[PDB]
Amino acid sequence: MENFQKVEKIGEGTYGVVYKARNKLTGEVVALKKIRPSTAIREISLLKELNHPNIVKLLDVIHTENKLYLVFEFLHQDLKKFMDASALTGIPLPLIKSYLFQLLQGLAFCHSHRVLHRDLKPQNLLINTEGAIKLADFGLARAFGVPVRTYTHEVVTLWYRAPEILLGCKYYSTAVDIWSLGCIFAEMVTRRALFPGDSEIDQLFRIFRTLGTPDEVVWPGVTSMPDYKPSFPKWARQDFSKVVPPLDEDGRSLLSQMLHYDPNKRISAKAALAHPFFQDVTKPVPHLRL
Ligand SMILES: CCCC(=O)Nc1n[nH]c2cc(Cl)c(-c3ccccc3)cc12
Repeated sequence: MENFQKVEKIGEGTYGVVYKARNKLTGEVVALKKIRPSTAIREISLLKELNHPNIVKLLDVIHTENKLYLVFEFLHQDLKKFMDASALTGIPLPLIKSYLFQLLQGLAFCHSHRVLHRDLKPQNLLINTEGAIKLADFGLARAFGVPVRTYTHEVVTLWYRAPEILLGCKYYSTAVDIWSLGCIFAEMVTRRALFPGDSEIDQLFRIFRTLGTPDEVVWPGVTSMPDYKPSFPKWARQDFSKVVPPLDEDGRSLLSQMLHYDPNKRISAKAALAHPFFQDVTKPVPHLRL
């Protein structure tokens, strides 16, 4: 775009190239996303009004010479990079708590306007020096469905996918985002991915090896689902003290409610914020190197 001066290529998205740019009129540093129907245009235009402190601001939507440009607020780092830098020491519990609290606040706002992300991962989670965390790419999965591969042919991660999506459920609810956040929560505490599957079936069998193979008792309607097979191996449920040590009981209780099989019984973002785990939340600042 003409009104912007590119500074450098800052990454590869699901849909297109992400650049760090500067506006020639305002002088403001921005994140410029470039992609490549009329309904997809309407969907993204509505997101310019989904404003909250824990959601990455969609500053503008530009459709020119038959290509999509998305102007976002700039944040210096993502959670994936922070987790790798903090891998040998771990992220301190007060910081893990604050990030989850703030993420749950972002989700609660969006789910109240009937908007879901559908593809949460540490990569699309952005952090700053003031101790804040924000959700990036929110609502883009409704506009264009999640592909198998990115524009660069890179494999789209299955690690954070909810079990209802993997079983062939056509009508996804907001409970899908609560699952992904729960998986990210466990990863922050553990310093290792919860379910790092490398195929849809590997992902599904990894969930089952830990949480137990679901049945009509725990999940009413699971056996009637599109991709469910009665030939599925029957694994028993693992404890939880083995799943996320050395995390306390309040943390184990909250994670358990976020990882429930039945989407209807899985805790909402609003209810999670009322959990006694957040009794002593604070807002600490991390030691960011930029
Ligand atoms: C992680 C440090 C560089 C970076 O991505 N900065 C961002 N600033 N604002 C952004 C807004 C967005 Cl939307 C995405 C971004 C994140 C995931 C996938 C595609 C794009 C990234 C940034």
